[PDB]
Amino acid sequence: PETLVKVKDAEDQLCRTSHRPCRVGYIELDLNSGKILESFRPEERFPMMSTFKVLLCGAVLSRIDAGQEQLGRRIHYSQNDLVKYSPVTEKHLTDGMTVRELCSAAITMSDNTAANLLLTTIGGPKELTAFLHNMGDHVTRLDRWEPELNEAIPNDERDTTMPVAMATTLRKLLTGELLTLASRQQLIDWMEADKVAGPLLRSALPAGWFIADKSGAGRRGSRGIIAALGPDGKPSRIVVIYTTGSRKKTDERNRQIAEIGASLIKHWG
Ligand SMILES: [Zn+2]
Repeated sequence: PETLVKVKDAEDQLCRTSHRPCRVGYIELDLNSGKILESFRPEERFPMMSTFKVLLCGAVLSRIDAGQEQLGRRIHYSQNDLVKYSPVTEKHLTDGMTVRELCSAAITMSDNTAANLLLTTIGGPKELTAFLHNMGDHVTRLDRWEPELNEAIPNDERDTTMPVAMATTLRKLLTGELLTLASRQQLIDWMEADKVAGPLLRSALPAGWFIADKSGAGRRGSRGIIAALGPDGKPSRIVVIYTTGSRKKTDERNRQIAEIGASLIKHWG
């Protein structure tokens, strides 16, 4: 209960002053078994924001496994493709970027143009959704491209997941035979190399722990993170935290997620 008491306090704190739909969602799964250890609002919808980028790179790796795509395949793209927050892609207009490099940028740096270019490779948000459905996630859906997918219109289901659907999908991507081991290894390595989630779970993580994660931020207070983490330098659980609707500032939203993290670490067992 203690971490769930903390998630509820977090929600109470982030949503008291919201005067619009506002919630926090949380699940913790055992990575090996898939067992749900604890959850809060497990089947309610939250905007994915940049956490979709892990799923996207999943779809891409699936195509690589099927010999329909190559990690080394180079994409030269246009300035017209560049959208807000493109820290890596805007540096490679001349030389282009490989698929591998685009996934690295989309995951480790949350580069939006990298994500859109990867979406184009698979046929767009509806095709990502078709991929998800095909691997047993009949909940998660991507509908728009970057940046519009972050609109977070209260109770709009476009571009959303559920905590339990995301957690299970992440588990299947990282540990299933859905992907080849080579592909699963690369996916988790991109997540481990995440450079832009410092103020969330990583801020509560003891040294020596493993964490592979992907954060997201969007409109209307939306913020979240998906992670595989564990003590002694290997992952053993999946954690998914989302929130939407809060009017509190970024730093308070980050702090609340970090505190949920500090609690689940404290009560890890
Ligand atoms: Zn379906």
